[PDB]
Amino acid sequence: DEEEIQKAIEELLRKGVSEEEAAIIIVQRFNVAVVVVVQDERQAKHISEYIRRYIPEADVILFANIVVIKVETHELRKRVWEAAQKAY
Amino acid sequence: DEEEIQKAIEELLRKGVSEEEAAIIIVQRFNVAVVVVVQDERQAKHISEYIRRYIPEADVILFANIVVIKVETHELRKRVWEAAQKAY
Amino acid sequence: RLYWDDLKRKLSEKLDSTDFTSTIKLLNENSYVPREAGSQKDENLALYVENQFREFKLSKVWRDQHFVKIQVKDSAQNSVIIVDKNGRLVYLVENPGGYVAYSKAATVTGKLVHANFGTKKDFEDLYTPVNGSIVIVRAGKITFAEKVANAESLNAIGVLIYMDQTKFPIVNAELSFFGHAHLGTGDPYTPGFPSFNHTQFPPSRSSGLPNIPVQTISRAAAEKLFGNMEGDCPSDWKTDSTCRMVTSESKNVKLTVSNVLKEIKILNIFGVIKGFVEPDHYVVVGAQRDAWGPGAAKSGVGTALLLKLAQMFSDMVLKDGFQPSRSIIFASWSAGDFGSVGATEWLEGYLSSLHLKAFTYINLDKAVLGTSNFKVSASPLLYTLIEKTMQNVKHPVTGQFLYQDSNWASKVEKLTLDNAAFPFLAYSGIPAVSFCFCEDTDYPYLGTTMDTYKELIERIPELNKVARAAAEVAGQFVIKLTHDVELNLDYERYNSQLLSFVRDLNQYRADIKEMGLSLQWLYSARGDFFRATSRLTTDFGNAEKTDRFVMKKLNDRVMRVEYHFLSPYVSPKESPFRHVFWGSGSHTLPALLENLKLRKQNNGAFNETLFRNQLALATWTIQGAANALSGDVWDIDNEF
Amino acid sequence: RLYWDDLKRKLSEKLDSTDFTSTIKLLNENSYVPREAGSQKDENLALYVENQFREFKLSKVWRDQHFVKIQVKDSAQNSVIIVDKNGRLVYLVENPGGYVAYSKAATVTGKLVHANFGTKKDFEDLYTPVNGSIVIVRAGKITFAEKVANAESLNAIGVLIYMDQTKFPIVNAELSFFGHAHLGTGDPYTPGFPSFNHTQFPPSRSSGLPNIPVQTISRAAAEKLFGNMEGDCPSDWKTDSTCRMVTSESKNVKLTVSNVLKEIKILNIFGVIKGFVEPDHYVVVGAQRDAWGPGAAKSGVGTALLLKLAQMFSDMVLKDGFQPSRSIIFASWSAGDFGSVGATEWLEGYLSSLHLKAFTYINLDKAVLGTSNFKVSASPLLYTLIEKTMQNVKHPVTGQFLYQDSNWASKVEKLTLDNAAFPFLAYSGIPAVSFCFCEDTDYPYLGTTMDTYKELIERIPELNKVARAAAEVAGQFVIKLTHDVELNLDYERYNSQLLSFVRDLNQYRADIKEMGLSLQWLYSARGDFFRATSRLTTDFGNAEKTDRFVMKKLNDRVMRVEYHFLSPYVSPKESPFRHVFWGSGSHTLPALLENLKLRKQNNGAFNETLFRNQLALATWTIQGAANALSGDVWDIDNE
Ligand SMILES: *[C@@H]1O[C@H](CO)[C@@H](O[C@@H]2O[C@H](CO)[C@@H](O[C@@H]3O[C@H](CO)[C@@H](O)[C@H](O[C@H]4O[C@H](CO)[C@@H](O)[C@H](O)[C@@H]4O)[C@@H]3O)[C@H](O)[C@H]2NC(C)=O)[C@H](O)[C@H]1NC(C)=O
Ligand SMILES: *[C@@H]1O[C@H](CO)[C@@H](O[C@@H]2O[C@H](CO)[C@@H](O[C@@H]3O[C@H](CO)[C@@H](O)[C@H](O)[C@@H]3O)[C@H](O)[C@H]2NC(C)=O)[C@H](O)[C@H]1NC(C)=O
Ligand SMILES: *[C@@H]1O[C@H](CO)[C@@H](O[C@@H]2O[C@H](CO)[C@@H](O[C@@H]3O[C@H](CO)[C@@H](O)[C@H](O)[C@@H]3O)[C@H](O)[C@H]2NC(C)=O)[C@H](O)[C@H]1NC(C)=O
Ligand SMILES: *[C@@H]1O[C@H](CO)[C@@H](O[C@@H]2O[C@H](CO)[C@@H](O)[C@H](O)[C@H]2NC(C)=O)[C@H](O)[C@H]1NC(C)=O
Ligand SMILES: *[C@@H]1O[C@H](CO)[C@@H](O)[C@H](O)[C@H]1NC(C)=O
Ligand SMILES: [Ca+2]
Ligand SMILES: [Ca+2]
Repeated sequence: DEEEIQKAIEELLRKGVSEEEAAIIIVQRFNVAVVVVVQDERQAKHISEYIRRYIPEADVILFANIVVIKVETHELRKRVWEAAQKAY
Repeated sequence: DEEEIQKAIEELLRKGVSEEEAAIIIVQRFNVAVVVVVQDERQAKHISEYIRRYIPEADVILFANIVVIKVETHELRKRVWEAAQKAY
Repeated sequence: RLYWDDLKRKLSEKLDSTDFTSTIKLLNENSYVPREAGSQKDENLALYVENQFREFKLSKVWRDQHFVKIQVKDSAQNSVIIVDKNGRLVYLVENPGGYVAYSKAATVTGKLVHANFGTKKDFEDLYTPVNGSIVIVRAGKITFAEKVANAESLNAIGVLIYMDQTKFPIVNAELSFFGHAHLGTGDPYTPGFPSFNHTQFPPSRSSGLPNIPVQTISRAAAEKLFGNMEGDCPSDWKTDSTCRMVTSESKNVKLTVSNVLKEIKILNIFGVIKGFVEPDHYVVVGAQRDAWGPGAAKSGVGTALLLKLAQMFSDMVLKDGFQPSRSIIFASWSAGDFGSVGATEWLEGYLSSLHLKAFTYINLDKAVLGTSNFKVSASPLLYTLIEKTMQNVKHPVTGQFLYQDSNWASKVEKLTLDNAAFPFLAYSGIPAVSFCFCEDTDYPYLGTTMDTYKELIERIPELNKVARAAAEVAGQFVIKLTHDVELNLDYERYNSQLLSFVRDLNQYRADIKEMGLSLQWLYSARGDFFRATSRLTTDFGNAEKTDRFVMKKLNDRVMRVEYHFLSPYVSPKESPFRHVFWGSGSHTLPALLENLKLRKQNNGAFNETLFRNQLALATWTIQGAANALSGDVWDIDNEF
Repeated sequence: RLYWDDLKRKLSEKLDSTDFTSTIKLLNENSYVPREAGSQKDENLALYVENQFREFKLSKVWRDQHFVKIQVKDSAQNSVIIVDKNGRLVYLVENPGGYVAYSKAATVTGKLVHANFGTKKDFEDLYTPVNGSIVIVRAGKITFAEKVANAESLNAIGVLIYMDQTKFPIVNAELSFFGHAHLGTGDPYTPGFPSFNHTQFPPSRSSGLPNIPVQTISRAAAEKLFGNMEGDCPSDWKTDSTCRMVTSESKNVKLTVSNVLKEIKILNIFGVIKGFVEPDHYVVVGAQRDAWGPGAAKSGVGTALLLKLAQMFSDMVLKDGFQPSRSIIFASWSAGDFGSVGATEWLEGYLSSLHLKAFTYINLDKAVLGTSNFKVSASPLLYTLIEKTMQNVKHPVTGQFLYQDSNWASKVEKLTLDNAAFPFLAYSGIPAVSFCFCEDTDYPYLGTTMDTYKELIERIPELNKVARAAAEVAGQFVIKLTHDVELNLDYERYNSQLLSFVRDLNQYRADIKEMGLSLQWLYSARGDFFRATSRLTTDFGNAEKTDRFVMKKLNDRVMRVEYHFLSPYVSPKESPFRHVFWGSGSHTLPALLENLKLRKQNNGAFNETLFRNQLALATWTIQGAANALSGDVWDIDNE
C-alpha cells in the first residue's frame, strides 16, 4: 500500500495542487491518521524519528516534505497527533 | 374680480413664483379660461387687442407680462385658445 | 304537498299583481336620492328595506355594520390643463364633476396618447409607446380598474376616461360620471379580512390599488383635448370623427387629482325565510343599494326586485302553503359602486359559517337595462337550471320564450370584476348567477347624474312587464333550488368546461413534448372527473327519494363540487380569487394557457419554471376534485 | 347488542391472548432488516403487511405508490478533519458511517464552537458567537432540523451532532447514528403538493431545506475534537467532563459532506374496516415501517402494534358482533425517517377526499421505549378521551391505573416536527394523538445500528405486557370513537387553551395600550367561543340520540372544530402548518406572543406593522370559529 500511496502523492504535486491541499486529499483517499507539512528534509527526518521513537506501533511513510502516518487505535491515533504537534 | 386677480398675481410674483408657474395657479384658483405669458408689455396689449377684437365676448385683464382671459362657453373658450396660439 | 307546476303557477299569479314601477319610483324619490355609500340617504333606504322585511313577516331580520375606507372628492378641485410653449400658454380643459375612486392623489404632466378602450390588445397594437405619458381611453369593454392597471404596466403616468358619443349616445356633452379603479373587490385597505372593529384595522393595502392618478372627463373636455392632438383614430375603433391620437410637439397635459379617503359606516340589511327540512343550507339573493347619482337602473331596479321578491315569497309561505326545504336569504348590500364592498366584507367575515351551507347566489343588480336581449353570466352548475327557466318564461315584449338559441351555453361569458356575483363564485366557491334584460349597447346613464327614473321609464316604457319577467326568472331560480329534495345543480356541466380546456391545451402539444412533458395525466384527470359525475348521477338514480339520509349524503357531495375547484395552493389573502376556472391569478387555467402561448413565439416572455408548476398544480386540482366526487377514499380506483 | 363495557371486555380478552414479542421478533428477522426507505427489504415488509391485512379479512386493502427524492450517502467518504498551524498539520477525526439526510453538499472549514443542544436559548447564552464558524451540538431536546435552522439563523457554516454518554449511556463510543435536517415534513422537493406522477415533478424546493453542511459523529470522534479545544463546558449543561467549548487559536475543523439525492419508490399499505352507520367518516391508525438501522423500537414496535390492532378489531367485527358506526383505516407509512414523508404525501394528495371525513389519527410509532412514565401529546379535542382511557387501563408494572395526576393536561407538550401525527393535526386539521411508555431519558439506540430486538428486550423484560397496554390504550381509543353515535371528541377543552392564550397575552396589556390597541375583542372572541361550546353541549343534551338527522347535524359541527383553527389567510403550499395553535409560522398564536415580547426592548426587533396584522387575523380566526360553532349565520350578535 505504501507503493500505491507514494505514487498517488507523486501526481497531486505534479498536477499543481498545494502541499496543504494534497495533505487533505491523502487523508480522504487512504486510511492515514496524521499528515504533516514540513519545510526542509531535516524536519522530515526529525518528525519521522520522533514519532517512531515514542510510538513504534505506527507505520510512517514520507514523500518530499510531506509525512504520512498510518495507525489504527483511537488511543494510538491520539498519541500520534500529540507527538506531531510537539515536534513540529 | 379683476382687482382680486391682479392683486393675487402680484403676490405670487412678489413671493418669488415664476410667471409660468403663476399662470397655472391662477387657472386652478380662479374661473379663468386661458392665460398667456408674453415677453414685453407691448405684446401684452397686442395679444389683448387681438383677442378682444376677434372674441369680444371675452373679458381680458392683464398684469405685467401675464394676460388673463375669462370666457364661459365651450365654443368661445375654444376660439380664445386658438386666438392666443395664433398671436403668441 | 305542492309540486313544481303548482308552485310555478302560484308564483306567476303574484307576479302579475305586483307593482314594480311604483317601487322603482319610490326608490328614486327625493328622500333616497342621491345615496352615495355611507350618506344619510343611504341609511334611510336601509331602514326602509329593513322595515319592509319586518312587514313581510320573515323568519328573522338583522343587519351588519362595517367600517370601510372609500375615496371622495377634496375641497381642492381636480383639474385637467393643457400647457403649451414652455408653460407660457395655459388652457383650462375641465374642472370635472366626476372622479375615480381609489385613484392616486398626484399631479402628472406630459404627453397624452389615446389607447382606445385600454385593453391589453389595444396597448399592444399602438404605434406610440405610453411610457412616461398620460393615457386617454374610452369607457366600456373593460372595467376602470383594468384600464388603469394595463396602463400602469406600460409605465403610463396617468389615465383620463371619457364617453364618446358613438358608444354613449348622450345629448348632454358636459355630463360627468363616476367609477373606481381598484383591481379587486371589497375594502381595499382590509384585503382578505373583514372590515370589523375586531381586526382593529391594521395597516394593510390591497395590491389592486393603482399608483397613478385617474380622472373622468366629459365629452366636451375630450374634444377640447383632441383639438390639441394629431393623428386620425383608426376606423376599426368606430368612434367619433373628432377623435385624435397624440398631442402636438410642444403641448402637454397636466392632470391634477387630489382625492382623499374617508372612513364610512355601511349597512348590510338581511332577511331570511327559514327552511322546513334542511334549513342550515340556504340560497342568497342580493342587490346593490348605493349609487353615486340617483342610480335608478344601477341600484333602484335591483333593490326594488329584492323588496318584491321577499314580499312574494313570504306571502307564498304564509298564505299559499309554500314549504321550502332549504332557507332563502335576501341581502341589500351597500358600497356597491366601489369594489363590491358590502358583499365582499360579508363573505370575508362569515366565511366559516357558510363554508358548505350557502350553495347559490343570485344577483339582481342591473337586471333591467334594455329589452332586446336576455344575457346571463353564471357558474356552469346553474346552466341547466337557467336553461330550464328560459323554456317556460316568456319575453316581456315578444311574448315568445326566452329559450331561442340551443347553443346558448357555448356563448356565455364569465363573470367580470364589476359584478357582485363574481366574489361569491371566484372567492367563496358559491355558484352565482347574474342576469339582465339589456340591449347590445351599454346603458349610457350608468354612473351619471342622469340615472333617474324619468330617463329609465322613457327609454323602457314597459318597465313593469320587464321587471316582472326579471323577477319571474329570479323567482323560478329560488323555487327550483329549495322545494325538491334535489338541488337542481348540474355537476355534469363541468365536463364540457374541462373538455374545452384539454382541446385548447392540445393545440400546444408541440411545445409540451419539446420540454419533455406529457398531457397524458391531464387526459386521465378529465376522464376521472367524467366518471365521478356518472357515478354520482347513478347514485342519484338508485337513490330512495324518500330516504332523507341518502339524499343529503349525495347532496353533500354536490355542494362540494364548486368548492373543490378553489386552488388549495394559493393564499386567500394575497390572491382571493382562487377559482381555477373563474378567478384571477397565475393559478387559473387561462393563465396556464396564456403563459404557454408565449413559448411558440421565440421571444423570452415564457417562464418555463412557472409553467411547470402551473401544469403540476392545475393537473392535481382537477384530479383531486374527481377523487373527492367519486366517493370514499378507499373507493378511488385509478391508473396511477 | 353490545355496549361499551361488553366491548371493553371483548377487547381486553383478546389482548391477553395476543403475543406481541413474537411479532416484533418476526419484523426484526434477517429478511426485513435493514429497511431504509425504498430498499428491497422495505418493499418486502410492505408486501408482508399487505398480505396480513387480507388474512385478517378487512373490508378493503389498497396501496399508494409515490416517487420521492431522498438523500443517501455517496461513494465519496464524508470526513471530519482538524487542521493546525496554517494547514500544515492535518488530523483525521472520523470517517462517519452515519449521515444527516438533506444536508447541503459542501466542504466548510473554520472555527468550531460548542452550542449545547442548539436551541435558541443555548445560542443566546454563549460567550463566543457562531458567526462564520462550525457548530458542534449534542443530540436531544430538539430535532436535527431545528438545530441546523438555529445555527443557520446566526450565520454558522456547519453543524456537527454527537451523542455524549451522560444523556446517551452507550458503551460503544464509535457508534454512528442517522437523522435528517429538513425543517418540515414530506418530500422536500414537492413542498405542498403530492409526489405523484401527475405533477410531472416541477422544479420546487422547500424552504425548510438547510443551506449548510451537517454531519453526525460518534462520541469517540467528539472526544477527539475536544482534545483540540479550550474552555470548560458549564455545569448547567450536565455533560461529560471531557467536554470543551471552543477550538484553539490556530486549530480549525474541516467538515466534508457530499451526500446525493436519490429518487425512490415508496409504498403506503392500507386496510379499512368499513362502518355500519356513517362509513364515509373514519378514524386512521398509522405506524411508520421504514428505519435506517433495524429500527426495532422506532419502527418494529409501531408496525407490530398496527398489525395486531387490525387483527383484533377485524376479529371483533366478524367473530364477536362488533358494529362500529364509522370506519377504521390502518396505514403503514414509509419514508418516515426523512420526516413523515409517506404520511405527508398521502395528506397532500387526498386532502380533498378527506376534508371533513377523517376525524382522528392515532400514531403508534415509538409507543414502547420504557416503563416508568406514560406520556401523551395530542390535540385538546382528545384530552377527555385520553383522561377516560387512563382511568381504566392499568400500568403493566405498577398495576395501578394510568390516571394518577389530576393536573396531567396542563403538563402536556405539543406535537413536534419529528412526530408522524404532527402533519395530521397542523396541516390537515385532523385531531391526532401520540403516546408511549418511556423513561425520563431518550432511548439511546434510536437511529443507530443497535436498535435491535436483542437490545429492546434486554431493556424491557416485560415487553409483551408493556406492548399489550400500548395496544389497550390505542384499542380503547378506536372503540370510543367508532361504536357510539356520539363522537368522544371534547370541543370544550379549547376553552382552557383559548383562556390561557388571552391571559398570557394580557400580561403585555401595557404595551398594547401604548400602541392604541385593545384586547377587548379577543376577550369577546374567547367568550363567544365559550358560549358556543356551552350551547352545543346543551343541544347535545336535549338531542334525541336516536334521531340520526339531528345527531349528524351536531356531529358535523364537531368535526369542523379542528378545521376552523387552520389559518384561512396563509398559503398552504408555502406555509402548510396552518393550525394557529400547533402549526409553525407567523400566523400561529405563539408567534404573536414572541413578537410582542420584543417590544419592551428598545431595539427594532419588534415589527409592529406585522403584529397589528397578526393580532387582526388571529382575533378573527378565533371569532370566526366561534361564529361557525354557534349555529346559523343569522344567529349572531352585533355591537
Ligand atoms: C369601530 O370603528 C369605527 C371606525 O374607527 C368607530 O367609528 C368612529 O367612532 C368615533 C367615536 O365614537 C366617531 O367619532 C365621533 O363621531 C360622533 C358623531 O359625529 C361625534 O359626535 C364625536 O365627537 C365627539 O368626540 C370628539 C373627539 O375629539 C370631540 O371633539 C367632540 O366634541 C365630541 O365630544 C366623534 O367625532 C366616528 O365618527 C366613527 N366613525 C364613523 C365613520 O362614523 C367605532 O366607534 C368603533 N366602535 C367601537 C365599539 O369601538
Ligand atoms: C412515475 O415516475 C417515476 C420517476 O420518474 C418513473 O420511474 C422511472 O421510470 C424510468 C423509465 O421506466 C426509469 O428509467 C430507467 O432507469 C434505470 C436506472 O437504472 C435505467 O437503467 C433504465 O435504462 C431506464 O432509463 C427510472 O429508473 C424510474 N425511476 C425510478 C425511481 O424507479 C415511473 O416509471 C413513472 N410512472 C409512470 C406510470 O409514468
Ligand atoms: C415587518 O413585517 C412586514 C410583513 O408584515 C414586512 O413587510 C414586507 O416588506 C417587504 C419589503 O418591503 C415586502 O416585499 C415586497 O413584496 C412585494 C410583492 O409584490 C414587492 O412588490 C415589493 O417590491 C417587495 O419586495 C413584503 O411584501 C412585506 N410584507 C407585507 C405583508 O407587507 C416588513 O418588511 C417587516 N419589517 C422589518 C423591519 O423587517
Ligand atoms: C419565473 O417564474 C418563477 C416562478 O414564480 C419565478 O421564481 C420565483 O422568484 C421569486 C424571486 O426570486 C421567488 O420569491 C419565488 O419563490 C420563485 N418561485 C419559484 C417557484 O422558484 C421567477 O422569478 C420568474 N422569472 C422571471 C424572469 O419572471
Ligand atoms: C420611452 O421609452 C423610449 C425607449 O427607451 C425612450 O427613448 C423615451 O425617452 C421614453 N419616454 C419617456 C417619456 O420616458
Ligand atoms: Ca376586507
Ligand atoms: Ca409533497
